[PDB]
Amino acid sequence: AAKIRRDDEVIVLTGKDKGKRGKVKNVLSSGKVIVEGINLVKKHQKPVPALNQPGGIVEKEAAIQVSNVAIFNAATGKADRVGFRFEDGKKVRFFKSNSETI
Amino acid sequence: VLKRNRSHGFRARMATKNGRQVLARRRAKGRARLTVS
RNA sequence: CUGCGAAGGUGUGCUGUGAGGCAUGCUGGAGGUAUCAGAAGUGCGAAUGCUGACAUAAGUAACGAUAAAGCGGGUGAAAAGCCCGCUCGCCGGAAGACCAAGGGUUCCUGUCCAACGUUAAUCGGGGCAGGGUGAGUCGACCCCUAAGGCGAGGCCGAAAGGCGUA
RNA sequence: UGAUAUGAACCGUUAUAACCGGCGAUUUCCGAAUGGGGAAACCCAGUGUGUUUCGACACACUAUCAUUAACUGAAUCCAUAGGUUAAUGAGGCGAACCGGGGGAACUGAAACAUCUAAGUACCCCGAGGAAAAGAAAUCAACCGAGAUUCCCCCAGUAGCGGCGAGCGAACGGGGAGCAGCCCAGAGCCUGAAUCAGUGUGUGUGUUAGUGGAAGCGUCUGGAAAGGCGCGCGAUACAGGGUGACAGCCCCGUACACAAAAAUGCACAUGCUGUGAGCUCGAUGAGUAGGGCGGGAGGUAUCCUGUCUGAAUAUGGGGGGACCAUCCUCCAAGGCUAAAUACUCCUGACUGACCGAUAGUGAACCAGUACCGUGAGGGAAAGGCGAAAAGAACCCCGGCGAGGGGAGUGAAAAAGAACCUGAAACCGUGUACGUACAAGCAGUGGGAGCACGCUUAGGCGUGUGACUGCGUUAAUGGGUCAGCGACUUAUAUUCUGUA
Repeated sequence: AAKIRRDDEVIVLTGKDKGKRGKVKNVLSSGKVIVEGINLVKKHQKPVPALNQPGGIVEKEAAIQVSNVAIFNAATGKADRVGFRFEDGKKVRFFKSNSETI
Repeated sequence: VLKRNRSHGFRARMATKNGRQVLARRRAKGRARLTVS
């Protein structure tokens, strides 16, 4: 019963990048999600003599709180809450404000 | 080692009731080393 | 009241006889406070009060053969004693070596190493990690026997036990 | 695919992932350890059956004590004891409270030791899930009351003690509780009710949960939950996490709902078993009294070693004894719900108790490090950031540590001894005073000089030559910070107020 899932179109509600849309890549058990292209962090990658020698500065994605993002409605062009309803015995997600199935 | 075990070992403690009480008190306190061995 | 910057801390200024409070700058960056009341683990200079906090004393063990030392080279922050090359002096029917008994990871490879209030060690057996003990005819254990020891009866002794056969 | 702890190799996507709950299989060595022994995590077992390999392989049973059954059976004919086999049960560990069997000191007194402390601390055995007790040989001297325990009055009373300190009642009244039976042994009449055990079905509840409405935007700011203007909802503003203090970004609460299996609390039904009315006996068939010894002491009441023998609703016993007046009361087998007691473990709720020298010993890999033969007592140590991408490259140095740049972040007076960083102590830089200095390192008056103000006004701050007034090396200590030193409860008395 998680509102945010593996493949979801979400929009940032708060933070330095509020309002930019994106797709969630994965969700952490600590109530955090990773969405590509918004929370860029410049990590100084220490060089290693192993098979991989990227070194330099890497542009990674930093996880953000689940509550900081909402599913994009994609029809009203604004963030909307999502709830659960039982249909033919299968639990599904649905928007609000003219709620329609995903 | 021999005298230590025969004086404060597990078998020595359990032989008499008072030693049995000593083991009971150690267990209640939850000591890692119940006895010497 | 409150990010044009809280409380605490460090300065200055004002007020009251005294305990203090209000208004700020700097530091700090997350909640704080007055009036009318109530509830007490509430304020510190000593009880040989308690735990760290200016201090007069620095982590590495073998000084007990009258056979003999010195020179060179390599390593090292250190060289009369270790390793390599050139000599001399003892032992050499053993001061060699291989077995029994006794002893039971000490013998084989890389390492805690720029050192407190001025600690200046000639030994690569130390504490903490990795390997080797390989078997028909090496040996013991397995089979039979004496002494010693033990052991259902009988023999010695009123029983038992001891002696003693299998 | 536990955490410390990144990555890689795998599994899952229109119903066998993981996680949680319930029902099973499996559960070695050591520890009550059951075959024995010893120095607890060490070695060694026996018998029977199957084993493709006739040098094997695997598993069960077997201790002691008590009960029951079977076989054998003395000494001393039979009986009985002992021994063998099978089944069942008992044994150990961990709070508090209660019961049974035993039993101290200190603290108290002007020394008649007893009385108090004390039927206490501690120690031993067993049972229950509350235990003990629990339906009168009892109170009331003839109004009445009717089981036990605990709490609140009578009551710091009446009594008791070298009448000294101390210890410490009944009856009556007002509440919760307010449901009692069987055996001393029977004649007659029965699928006659209820209660128990073993099953099914219905309703409810416990052990994983689902559904679940509701604030957009702007200013300061790197980032917004708060401010200003404007709404909805309120059965829901209960709490916590959520970049700065969040009802309405989320996870949740109230309301409405769920059960494959197991378990618990009420009924009905089927099977088995225990069981009502109408009457007739008895009132524990070796159970007293008396005699002897000890404790609660010449002694009322209670319990018993040995040796005799009559009763008990007909009749036998008590505090103001009198035809052992009258009324009440029935004395040596168990069981007995609940009220009253207790919190080592779970979930929810509560908080003017506590916030890292506090609180439990431990907010934490602390029942630790360390000390000891053993028992026992028992440390220090909390906080970087929203995200640890944690440090590319370059310089000095030893291919370290430490320090100086760049880059990332709002901030590097956040850079692995890392939030805010005090008192005291140890350095650098500037100004002033003292350079054969010592008399409590203060106070009053006052000169010169430096650094800030005032167009001249003997008033900043800091330094204080000289002069006047001026000692515990008879107590502890090198300095400073933090914690702690007249509290809480039960009576009486006094003051003030409502």
